[PDB]
Amino acid sequence: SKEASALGVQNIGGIFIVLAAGLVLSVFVAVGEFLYKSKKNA
Amino acid sequence: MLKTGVGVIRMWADEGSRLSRFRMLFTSFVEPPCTSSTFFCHSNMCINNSLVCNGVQNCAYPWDENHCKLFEQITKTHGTIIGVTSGIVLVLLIISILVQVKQPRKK
Amino acid sequence: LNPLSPDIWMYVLLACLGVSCVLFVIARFSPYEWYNPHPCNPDSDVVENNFTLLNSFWFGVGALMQQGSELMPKALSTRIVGGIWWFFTLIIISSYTANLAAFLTVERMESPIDSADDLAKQTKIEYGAVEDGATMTFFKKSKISTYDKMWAFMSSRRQSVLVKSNEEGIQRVLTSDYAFLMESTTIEFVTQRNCNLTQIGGLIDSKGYGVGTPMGSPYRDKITIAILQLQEEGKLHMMKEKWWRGNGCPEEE
Amino acid sequence: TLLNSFWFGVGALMQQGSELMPKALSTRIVGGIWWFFTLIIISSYTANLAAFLTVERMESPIDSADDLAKQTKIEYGAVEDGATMTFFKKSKISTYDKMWA
Amino acid sequence: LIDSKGYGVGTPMGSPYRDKITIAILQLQEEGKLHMMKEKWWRGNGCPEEE
Amino acid sequence: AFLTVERMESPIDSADDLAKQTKIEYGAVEDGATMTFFKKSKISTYDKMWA
Repeated sequence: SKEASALGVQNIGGIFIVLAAGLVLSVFVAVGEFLYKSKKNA
Repeated sequence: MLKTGVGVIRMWADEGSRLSRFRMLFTSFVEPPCTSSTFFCHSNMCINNSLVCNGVQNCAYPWDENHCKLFEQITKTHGTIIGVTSGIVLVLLIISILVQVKQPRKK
Repeated sequence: LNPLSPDIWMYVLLACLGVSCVLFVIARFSPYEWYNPHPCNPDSDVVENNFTLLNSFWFGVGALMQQGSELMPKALSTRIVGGIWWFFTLIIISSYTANLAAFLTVERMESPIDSADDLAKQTKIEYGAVEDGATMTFFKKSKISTYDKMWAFMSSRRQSVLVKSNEEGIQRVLTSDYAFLMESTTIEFVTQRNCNLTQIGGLIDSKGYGVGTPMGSPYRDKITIAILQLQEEGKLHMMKEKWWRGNGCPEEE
Repeated sequence: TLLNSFWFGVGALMQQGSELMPKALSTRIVGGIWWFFTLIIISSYTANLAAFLTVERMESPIDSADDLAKQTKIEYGAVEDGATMTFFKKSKISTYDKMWA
Repeated sequence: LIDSKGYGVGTPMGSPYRDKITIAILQLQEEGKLHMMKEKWWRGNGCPEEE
Repeated sequence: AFLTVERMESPIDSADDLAKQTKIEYGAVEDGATMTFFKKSKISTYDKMWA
């Protein structure tokens, strides 16, 4: 009985990593779609 | 405990000069009961001239040099570093966002 | 705030804000969000997106809140970033509730000491007594495994914790943890001379208060019958009241 | 209105939300702060009930003779001719008299 | 507890074993076998697992 | 509640586990010096399981 343990990044880091991955994929697919629409319109 | 006020410590060695160590401490004023100048640690052990919290186990039990008693959130190993960098990223992003807050309109 | 370390909270908020900026720069810079306004719309030409800074920020907040939002993100980019955001939120709040469950339950299930053996299984809260005050001596001659190991621990400490004076140990217990084994009577007196101090467990030992008389004593049996009377009257219970119960009920807070 | 703002508050305390959402920034402050408090509450409650449901510290209402000597819903007992009745006869003392009577 | 009574041994007035048994009882209590045998013949199975 | 009870509970790995425990039952080829050892044992845990 010692488990008075505040959760810290050492036990929760993964969500931030997933966050950065999502951000980069967002940039990727967003510019891909914008240029796709620009090329299709022309 | 010395009953008198003058101490006598003799040591004998006989080609045993390497006798590991005799390393000990003597305390004054072990004699008087409490007065403001002094400090109580044990029964009739008010001794203090200055030895209140002198960084040495200055009494029989730890009583004298012994447990006398927003910047922390700043002092992080690298959480402070990447946190303030993230705040910088935030500020720049806000700078960018206010533009399209104020600049564009409908078609 | 306790279940979460005083860092993630700030990480939480900054992630919220950065995500929000990402969201809005996605929406107002997007080939899709621009929208025909009229409910019955015959291909108008005043189309626009439907995101503000205020809207996207509060939407991010609300999804972080598990209370929905007002904007319905539509395109691929906004939907994928919002999906990641929702994932962030659910995992964080789930973890939060798990941890708070952890604290409250690990608290509730603690069992504060209530018996001498239980103290023996304990390690942090120290043992001891007034040295050689016939008390630890009983432990010295003790045969009970609980008391055997209690004396073993005291021999381990061996003036590490063996107070010389009753009051000195009283201060020790007041300022820290301690066991401070000593006679019941003074204990109830002190406890009802004070607070913060509790009787714990039963009477580990049993001793009596008689009257001393020489071998030659006719008064022995006479005074014993006198005290049998006084006890059977409860009159000595009454005088206990006088000296403890009378002055041992000023302090029930 | 008063009616619908009230309805929003109550339905928001529980986790469903209303569609009288704040259209303006000022009212959104209230909306957000309210959301925060309610989430604090519901999560806290679930935690604490989980705490009881798996530890279940049973409690005894009574822990002293005087304690049940003052209530009445629990019946005492003693053996007939039991010396218990004799000592409790002639109670002589503060509270045992009420119980004996 | 509420009262305070003890149990003794049956002896008439002035029987020779009286002080001889007071001292023996004191000694046996001092070595505490009183406790051990009382526990042994009042032990029983003990509390099972209420967990 | 179920999951925390399940993870919390513990599979036994010691003789004293059996000593405290009561649900499951011991076993020994009686008179193979096994139970003789236990009854001749003066170890309180083996003593109590032997009893």
